[PDB]
Amino acid sequence: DCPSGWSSYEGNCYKFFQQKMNWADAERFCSEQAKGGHLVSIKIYSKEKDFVGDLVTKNIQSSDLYAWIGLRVENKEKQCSSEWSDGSSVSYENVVERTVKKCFALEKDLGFVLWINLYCAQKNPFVCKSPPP
Amino acid sequence: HPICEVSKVASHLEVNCDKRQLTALPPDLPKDTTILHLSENLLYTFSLATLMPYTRLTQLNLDRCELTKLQVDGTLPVLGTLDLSHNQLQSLPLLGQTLPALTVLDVSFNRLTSLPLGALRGLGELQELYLKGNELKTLPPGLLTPTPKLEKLSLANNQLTELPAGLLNGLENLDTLLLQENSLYTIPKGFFGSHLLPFAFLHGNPWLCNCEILYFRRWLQDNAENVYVWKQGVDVKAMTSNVASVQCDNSDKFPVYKYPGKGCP
Amino acid sequence: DCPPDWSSYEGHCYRFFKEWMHWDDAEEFCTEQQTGAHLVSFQSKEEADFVRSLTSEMLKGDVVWIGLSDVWNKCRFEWTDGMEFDYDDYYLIAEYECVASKPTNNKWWIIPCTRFKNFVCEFQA
Amino acid sequence: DISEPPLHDFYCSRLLDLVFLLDGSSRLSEAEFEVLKAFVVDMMERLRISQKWVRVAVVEYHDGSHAYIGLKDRKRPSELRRIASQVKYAGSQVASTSEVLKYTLFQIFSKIDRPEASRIALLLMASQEPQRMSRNFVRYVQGLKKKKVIVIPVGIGPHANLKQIRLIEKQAPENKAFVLSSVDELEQQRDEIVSYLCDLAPEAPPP
Repeated sequence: DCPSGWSSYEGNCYKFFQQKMNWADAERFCSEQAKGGHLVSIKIYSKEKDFVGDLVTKNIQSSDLYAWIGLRVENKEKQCSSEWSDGSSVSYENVVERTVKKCFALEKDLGFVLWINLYCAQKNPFVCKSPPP
Repeated sequence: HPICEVSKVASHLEVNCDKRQLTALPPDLPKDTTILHLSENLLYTFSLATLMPYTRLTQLNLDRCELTKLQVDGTLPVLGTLDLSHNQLQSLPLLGQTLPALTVLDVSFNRLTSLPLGALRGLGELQELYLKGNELKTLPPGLLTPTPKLEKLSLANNQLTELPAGLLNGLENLDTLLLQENSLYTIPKGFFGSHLLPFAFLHGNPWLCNCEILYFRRWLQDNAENVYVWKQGVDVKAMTSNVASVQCDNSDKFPVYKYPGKGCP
Repeated sequence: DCPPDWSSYEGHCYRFFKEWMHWDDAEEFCTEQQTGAHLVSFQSKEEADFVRSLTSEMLKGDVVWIGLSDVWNKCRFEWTDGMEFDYDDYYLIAEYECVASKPTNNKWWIIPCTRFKNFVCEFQA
Repeated sequence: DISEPPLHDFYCSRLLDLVFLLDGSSRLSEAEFEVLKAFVVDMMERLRISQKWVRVAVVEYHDGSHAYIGLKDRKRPSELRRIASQVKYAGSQVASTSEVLKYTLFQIFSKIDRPEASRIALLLMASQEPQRMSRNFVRYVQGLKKKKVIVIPVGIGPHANLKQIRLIEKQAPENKAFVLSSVDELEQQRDEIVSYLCDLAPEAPPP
């Protein structure tokens, strides 16, 4: 089924890579890693959560707190509030770039099970998922 | 058993001896004792070592026994819980050497005047330290070092006036800190670390809202949902979020977090 | 054209408050302060300049609560692999933060809404 | 001996630590809060309660969490059942579930020292905290899950936080939910819940 070095679950190939990159560089890395490759996608309620969980936790072994996953904020804006608390539509915004948290990673605490959004620029290790080659 | 009550359940052998006005450790105690209740007795003196014949003793309870001295000799290797609360110990017994598995240390409501360097030196697995209702005024720098896995710390109701700037230093699992009802007037710059204190009790203290109380002013605005108030009630123990409880000049008046800071840089 | 203690600009009545509270409490207040008001809503650069003045009373570096709240959950998410899901299963999964302006250089900061800060209220009559 | 015999043919005799979490918001009238407490006494009445069997606990929550009964309190069932009936009505504007869980996660179950026994937190909900307090709700239910703590929510009324009830039920298998319409429907469903709770616990290895 899955290529040497990858663990399998539900007819899928998963793999944790200890190579710190930004959310962007990680997805591409996964993409070029295997056909149909992408950052792991986690079915909110399933053994998959646990699976990808142990898969990292029992290997990421480190001082790292996050692991990039495939989910990301899809809106183009820096923040997702189209209107102000007064209804007036947001046009002129002035957000401090390194404050926009539009990419999701797995939190260390609890076992790399809960998700969190971070400043995509951040270099963290990741987990790729791909269908059996 | 002629004196104490025994009961077997799961991995533990529970033997009760409490409320028996015993003056010494009863004889012929079950060999596989897992937890020992010597609570509410007369034991004005007790000798740890006198328990070595009990290799499976994880929890020893001596709470409420008018204990003036604790014999720290011999060695128990599986004991993690020790309750020495409500007794009359003048000084903290150095359990580092005889008590290694010890995870919870309870010597609240005793007559401790201060704590020695290397007080807990040797207490590695320890995760809970309660020192409430004692007479402490200031603590030894680098105290909780041997206890890095520490989860609960209650220095509640004492006489603390200052706090070792880097006291909570290196603690990465502290979920509960109890410092309510003391004589503190200011917190040391960067005293909380970049930790995340789910629960912290700071009410009942005489804070001095001048210019040094801003590191504590901010923190209070940064963790208002972590500021809790402790309150007993004959049949009700509560903990309620209330950052407004922390206030320079106790009672109910001016919350520290509101202190304008005028006249300060 | 604005009651005392406040101010005026482009037909609006702004007012800075040195009271400390989290985003949701700031809005609440702002509203109760004068029918038809909320947190300051910077619509133009020159506007962010006037609010910059009603400040002065706070430490340099600080920020104030402003019109935008919970800016990560209001988002639309997606998986690089196309995996669809149901927004219902995603309960407050993104950080709960609000936006705050820093007078010093008028640059916005998306930070935890829970935190206690000062804020400016505006409205038009 | 403290002893005391079983009141009904249903007398749960298993290894279990059950934490009763009582919604204490004005979402329930002083009069309904009673119906609820009665439910808890009712539930208790059907459990073999002792440190070496079923261990009860009773926390009533609004802003903070009030504990009238601790898991380790060695007291007579009749007594624990007495304290049970005396839980003071609070009726707060807001009663937070994330809070009582935080309290349940860090306080009630900080030490799983009785591993041989099942742990359950009965969460009786009849209101819905503001969305600005649920920022860590899932962290808790997952944390409580890390500790093998099953969470069984019981929603009472058109005000109960159904969103959270359904998530809890989804966090884990055992986490079943009971949605009801009024404090009345409780004694009507007492048996199903308690039979469901008791049956989630292990039997004594001896007996």
